[PDB]
Amino acid sequence: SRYRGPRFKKIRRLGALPGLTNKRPRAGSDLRNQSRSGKRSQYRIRLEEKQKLRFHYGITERQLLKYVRIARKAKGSTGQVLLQLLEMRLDNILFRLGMAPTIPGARQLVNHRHILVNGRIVDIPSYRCKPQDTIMARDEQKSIALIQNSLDLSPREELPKHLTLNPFPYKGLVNQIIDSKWVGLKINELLVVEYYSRQ
Amino acid sequence: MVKLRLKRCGRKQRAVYRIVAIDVRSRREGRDLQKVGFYDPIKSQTYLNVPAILDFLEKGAQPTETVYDILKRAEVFKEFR
Amino acid sequence: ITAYIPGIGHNLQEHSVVLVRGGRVKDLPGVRYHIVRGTLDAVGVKDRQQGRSKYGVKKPK
Amino acid sequence: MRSMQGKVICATNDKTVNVEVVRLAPHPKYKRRVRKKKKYQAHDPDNQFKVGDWVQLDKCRPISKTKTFLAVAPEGRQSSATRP
RNA sequence: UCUCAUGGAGAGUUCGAUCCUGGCUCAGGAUGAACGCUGGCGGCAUGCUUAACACAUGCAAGUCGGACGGGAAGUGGUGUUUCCAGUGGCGGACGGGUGAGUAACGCGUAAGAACCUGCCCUUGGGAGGGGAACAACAGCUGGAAACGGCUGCUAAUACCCCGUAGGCUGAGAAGCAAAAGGAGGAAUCCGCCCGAGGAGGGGCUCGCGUCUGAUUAGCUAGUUGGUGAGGUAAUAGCUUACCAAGGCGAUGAUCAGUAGCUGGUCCGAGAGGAUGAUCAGCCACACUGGGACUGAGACACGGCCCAGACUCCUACGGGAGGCAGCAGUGGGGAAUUUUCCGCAAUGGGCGAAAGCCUGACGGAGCAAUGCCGCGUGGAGGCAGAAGGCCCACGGGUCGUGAACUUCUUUUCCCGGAGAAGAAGCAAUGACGGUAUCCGGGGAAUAAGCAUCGGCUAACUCUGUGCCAGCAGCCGCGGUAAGACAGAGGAUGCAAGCGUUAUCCGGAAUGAUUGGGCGUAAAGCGUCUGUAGGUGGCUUUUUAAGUCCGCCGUCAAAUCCCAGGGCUCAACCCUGG
Ligand SMILES: [Mg+2]
Ligand SMILES: [Mg+2]
Ligand SMILES: [Mg+2]
Ligand SMILES: [Mg+2]
Ligand SMILES: [Mg+2]
Ligand SMILES: [Mg+2]
Ligand SMILES: [Mg+2]
Ligand SMILES: [Mg+2]
Ligand SMILES: [Mg+2]
Ligand SMILES: [Mg+2]
Ligand SMILES: [Mg+2]
Ligand SMILES: [Mg+2]
Ligand SMILES: [Mg+2]
Ligand SMILES: [Mg+2]
Ligand SMILES: [Mg+2]
Ligand SMILES: [Mg+2]
Ligand SMILES: [Mg+2]
Ligand SMILES: [Mg+2]
Ligand SMILES: [Mg+2]
Ligand SMILES: [Mg+2]
Ligand SMILES: [Mg+2]
Ligand SMILES: [Mg+2]
Ligand SMILES: [Mg+2]
Ligand SMILES: [Mg+2]
Ligand SMILES: [Mg+2]
Ligand SMILES: [Mg+2]
Ligand SMILES: [Mg+2]
Ligand SMILES: [Mg+2]
Ligand SMILES: [Mg+2]
Ligand SMILES: [Mg+2]
Repeated sequence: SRYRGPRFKKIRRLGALPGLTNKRPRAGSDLRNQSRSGKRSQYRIRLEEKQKLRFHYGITERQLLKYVRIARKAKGSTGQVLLQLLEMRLDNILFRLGMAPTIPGARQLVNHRHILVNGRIVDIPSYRCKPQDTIMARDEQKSIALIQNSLDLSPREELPKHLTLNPFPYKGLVNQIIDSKWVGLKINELLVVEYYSRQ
Repeated sequence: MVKLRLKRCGRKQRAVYRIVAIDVRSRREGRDLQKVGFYDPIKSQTYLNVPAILDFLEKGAQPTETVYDILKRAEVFKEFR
Repeated sequence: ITAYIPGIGHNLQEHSVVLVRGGRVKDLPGVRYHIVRGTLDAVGVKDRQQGRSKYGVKKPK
Repeated sequence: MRSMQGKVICATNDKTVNVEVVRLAPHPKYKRRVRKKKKYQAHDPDNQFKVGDWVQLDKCRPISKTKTFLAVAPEGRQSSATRP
């Protein structure tokens, strides 16, 4: 139920994924293989747009396809409502705040009981955090060090408007609902809906 | 005979009952005609609408052992007679 | 009825118990059934790695 | 509306009159109103009815096998013979 | 510039080529699933669709001694007391299981009149006086056994009569009808008899809806209708005698075949199609058939009688039994589970009470059967090397992948702590030292399956040479195979992946919505006309259809919206 594989192997072919890792590829390997690939089919273009969501969030098709049903039930902009469910995931929120260098790295912190929400432990990376929800670490120096090391050993990216940070607890807070234009990944959401038109 | 008892409906090892008036010979999950309460031991919450319950007790409805205890903690018997 | 022997090589002979499934072979008129390899008496295909579940063959180790 | 009218054909039997009832109802697949027919048996102890007459039916306790109605006069009619 | 609308995708194949028409095939989703390869945990559910085939063993309905007589045990063979074979009372018609039969008031929905109803509730009046029996028991006696036979004794909330009556019969006069006592410092509760009501439950009738076939067209004779005499809790040819000749049907009678129905489940843009597992309600059946007793209630799964088939015991004279109850065995079949714990909770029966019983139910165990959720490591990794494959022989790819360095421990191992569920002062927990929490150790315990000719995302090399073989369709292979097999690599899924089977969709391919009949399949050879369908204009009547406003109902669960609770989800709950 997890990738556990190389990531540059897909980034050469797929696109760009700041969520997975801020590192970049090295080599434009060969002009030969680019001549081998050449053009792309329309189904492939809709396919590759879907795969970007499978990596940027660390999600399965079964887990993803469930969210598609919730968006279809929700009225208006089913493509936008989809990202409202993915961006509100706990694994993304702990990442966009900057408490981990990678979303897989953040998923590990959630799994080993290092974070609590509103005074209670949460052992689910797929937890949907509502507006006005507090996110704090535990009291152990091990837990405090991992988040403290993430906020200290490298520069910090500018945060959104819908997220804050109190450096005295090293915590965060969700203000309101995201806008579709504040996604952390260049997306064409309409193509994704066109892919799941059959299902 | 009409009787005031409670049926089970919930998850395994998490009992969540509801009070209801039905015939005795009918099974536990029998056809209902008036639901007149809700109860669980874990959370210990109770709505227990009194105007419907008194309608049956006047007509000869006999509570069970625990439903008698639930109504005993309430003051319905003093207004019933 | 009559069935088809998929795969390469087989040990079946008269008075043997097989297990039949669906599927027809267009090239052979009249044949409308396939047997399962890796069953009561039909053994898996020898020296087969790719598409190994469709013939009832243990994984090498 | 409530009860069923009908024509009183085949009134030969004693203290009884066969009655033909007609109704219209839409077809469920195609939604067209079709004229269906169904017969009944009623009783007139006075024998005040004969073939060619218009009669109304009422529910009552059963008198015999298949005869479970009572013949009465019609309530709402539109004779209106030669009105201005 | 409002709002509504969250919803309809195609592709290949006839030809030398094109436009059409028309079939076949595929991409989707689902399953009571099965098989193949593989396999870490947890949560909620599910688990004989076939032989309604036959069944070893154990259990699944008992209870009251505060209804009665006797008997046994114990004690200080003395009082209290404990146990019960029998008489008597209630329950054994609920609950559980199974869909064989059933095409019709069986089911669903919506109404009715000619009825019953123990236990519960409410209410008006009563219980006076006598007698006779069968059990048990005692004696004798027949049997291999199961079970008896005879002779005598005995109690009762068991039996019988008399007396009384707000009831029954009848036009009336008149005639008839009951009861039981038990416990007790005596207030006095549990009960009994008659009568009138309430609720629930059940019986009966009716409107509407309720599969296929016309190469089944005539069917019925107690059959349709009445009277009289019957009969049922009650209406009814429910039964019978006589009389009348009606009754059903080509809008499908009758006959034949199929099938449990429904809430709902799956698919679908919708209209609608298919379907009736788990859950819930009704009906029906209980080895195959028939019949009745008992009771308020049955024509009774674990009750009785008879016949038939089968199985078991036998001392051969004669007896016993019905898992379509739980678990389990044999057999059939591709295929579906422990001969488990407990009445702690829920519910049911008996009892004044204490308490007894409850294979219902609540739990555990087996299975990846399904749905949901979390892992099988994160970060960094300069340069270079071994190794696999490919090459235009320079290199490229596998590949930041690995090695290596640090960090963490869901899970794993060790050691402690430890519930809620219990309602009822306290005690009362099958599950269970279960969930859950704390501490220590340490990347340590964990990824595979299919595909890579086009539909269809993903490619080369070697080997083979119309061979071996692939394939859902078109079709590939005959010496440079992107279609076979192997290798490397890639793509798509993921503790699952694929194959097969079944239903829907795609399929506008039965075209109400939504097709066509000049030549592609399709206008009777033609005309007259019955039933049937439709029908010019104008003014009125009625309000059946139709439209609007209110009332009742279509259970709950499920679906839809909102809210809440399990660390999230599935899922559970509240409200609408
Ligand atoms: Mg999963
Ligand atoms: Mg051609
Ligand atoms: Mg069966
Ligand atoms: Mg008593
Ligand atoms: Mg006894
Ligand atoms: Mg009784
Ligand atoms: Mg008398
Ligand atoms: Mg008859
Ligand atoms: Mg008559
Ligand atoms: Mg059947
Ligand atoms: Mg359609
Ligand atoms: Mg049998
Ligand atoms: Mg019985
Ligand atoms: Mg039995
Ligand atoms: Mg069984
Ligand atoms: Mg119990
Ligand atoms: Mg109980
Ligand atoms: Mg027992
Ligand atoms: Mg399997
Ligand atoms: Mg790594
Ligand atoms: Mg392609
Ligand atoms: Mg193949
Ligand atoms: Mg070659
Ligand atoms: Mg190949
Ligand atoms: Mg169609
Ligand atoms: Mg056509
Ligand atoms: Mg022609
Ligand atoms: Mg033609
Ligand atoms: Mg004509
Ligand atoms: Mg409902």
